[PDB]
Amino acid sequence: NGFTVPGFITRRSNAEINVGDGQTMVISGLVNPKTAKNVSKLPWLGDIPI
Amino acid sequence: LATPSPFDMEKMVWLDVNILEIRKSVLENFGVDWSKQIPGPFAAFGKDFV
Repeated sequence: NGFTVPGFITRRSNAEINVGDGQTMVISGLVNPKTAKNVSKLPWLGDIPI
Repeated sequence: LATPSPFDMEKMVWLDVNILEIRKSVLENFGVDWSKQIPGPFAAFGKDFV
């Protein structure tokens, strides 16, 4: 109504581990490429080069 | 008189996950679309005998 309710962008990790004294441990990592192309054209004129 | 350890050091496991997805689509709409229902002929008669 006027009571704005927000959404969030989150990065959360909940891990159980065991390590030695002073060692560095990675508990999460991500690589995430994304791509999308859309074309509209006329039937024969669209394919003329340039 | 022996005592246990506070906990047991367990083996650590690294998990690597890959998710690959590809989508392709084509859409075409071509031709001439005519009318399929048109009015037909009409006839009417009317008379006053008396």
